Amino acid sequence: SSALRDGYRQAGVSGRVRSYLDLLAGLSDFREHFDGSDGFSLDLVDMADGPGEVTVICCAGTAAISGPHEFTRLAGALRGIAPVRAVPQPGYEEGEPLPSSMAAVAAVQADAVIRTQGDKPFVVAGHSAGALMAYALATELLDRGHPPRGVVLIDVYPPGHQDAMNAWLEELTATLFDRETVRMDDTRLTALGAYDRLTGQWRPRETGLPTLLVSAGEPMGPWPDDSWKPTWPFEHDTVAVPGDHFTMVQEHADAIARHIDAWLGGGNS
Ligand SMILES: [Ca+2]
Ligand SMILES: [Ca+2]
Ligand SMILES: [Ca+2]
Repeated sequence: SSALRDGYRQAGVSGRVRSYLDLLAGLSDFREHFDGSDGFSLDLVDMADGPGEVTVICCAGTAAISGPHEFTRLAGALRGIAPVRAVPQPGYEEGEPLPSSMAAVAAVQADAVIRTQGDKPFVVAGHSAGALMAYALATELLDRGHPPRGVVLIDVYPPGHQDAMNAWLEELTATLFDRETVRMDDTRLTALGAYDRLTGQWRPRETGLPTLLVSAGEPMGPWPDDSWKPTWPFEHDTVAVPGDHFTMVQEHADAIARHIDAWLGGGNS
């Protein structure tokens, strides 16, 4: 383990996660950054192939365990349904710098999407804070004349509607350790802090893009009404799937794949 990883786990146990995330963001300021016009680039990962004209481009999350592997299950369920590629968030692996703004990351990822897709249509998807990153990427793409056909936001908690995420921060942190299939090293933990700060200060812009909100079917803890659910401030359609914030996209990834297929044309709209 490492001091940072042990500290994170103790932040969960002791109810001081917000404090610890603010520390990790502070520390991140001492790492190398990129600003979008210094020559940094990245590539997309090919995850599955499928029929049709529309690729599902999935953006990695911002958790310290996040990465293109978070979509292995979803991509397996979409194999033979639609092509699937994944966008990494830069700075979670060795040798990669961190973005100095949302605009920086969105620019390098949009470069990669355009280089890989050409004029082949696509939708952008992400989960949790990765859904904020996905929408920012979709926005960038639209502002460059390659809009996506739509955006899939999986269990998104936007700025100003994060009350359940805040109530559950300890539970979330303990669950991340129970589901640590990629080790939380110090590169990942400082990248967590950096992206948590970026996404917390950002605000989405209205785009008019078709949007599918995919919600967990149950809360990670007891709630008095339905105000614990993910939400989105702009026009969207909504579906729910089995599972909670974590299991919905892993154990129940097939349910997600089914709604994506219907939304891409496999229902009756
Ligand atoms: Ca510069
Ligand atoms: Ca490392
Ligand atoms: Ca289909």
